[PDB]
Amino acid sequence: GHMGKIYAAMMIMDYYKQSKVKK
Amino acid sequence: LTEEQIAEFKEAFSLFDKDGDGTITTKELGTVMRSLGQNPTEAELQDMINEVDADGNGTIDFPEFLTMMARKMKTDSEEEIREAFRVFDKDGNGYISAAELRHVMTNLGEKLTDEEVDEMIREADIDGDGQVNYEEFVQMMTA
Ligand SMILES: [Ca+2]
Ligand SMILES: [Ca+2]
Ligand SMILES: [Ca+2]
Ligand SMILES: [Ca+2]
Repeated sequence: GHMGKIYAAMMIMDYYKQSKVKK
Repeated sequence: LTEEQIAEFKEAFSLFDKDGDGTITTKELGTVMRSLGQNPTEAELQDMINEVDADGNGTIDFPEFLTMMARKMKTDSEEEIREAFRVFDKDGNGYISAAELRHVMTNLGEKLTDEEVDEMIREADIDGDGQVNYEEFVQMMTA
């Protein structure tokens, strides 16, 4: 538990990174 | 789906939804990024949202956010998790303490509770030494 924000920050970082790759 | 996960999905959304209107704007996204040490352009924030904005209204709601959380790490996470370990393990002795976990949560915005900080340590702690080593962390993050 209380891992949500940790998961989200991990997620978003890889998102932003996967954003840049994708265009 | 557990009530536990629902719990975690709500926390995760509330990292971005800073005013709690129930939607994530580019501004909120940009805010979260900046606190994570990044500086995305306005186009990038739009792009991140538009990947997942099913109704095309320029923001992200709860179920659209669920889609964000559901897309896999899935081949380059090992390095991302190694990096994450480094930020958590501030004094770099190879073990994440309660006090170091607390700092991270804070930096993520949480400022309560201590028992819950211990609880988090306790759950990730396989060997029982009271702290989180690299392998224990790996599993805490692939859970
Ligand atoms: Ca909002
Ligand atoms: Ca939307
Ligand atoms: Ca340490
Ligand atoms: Ca341990």
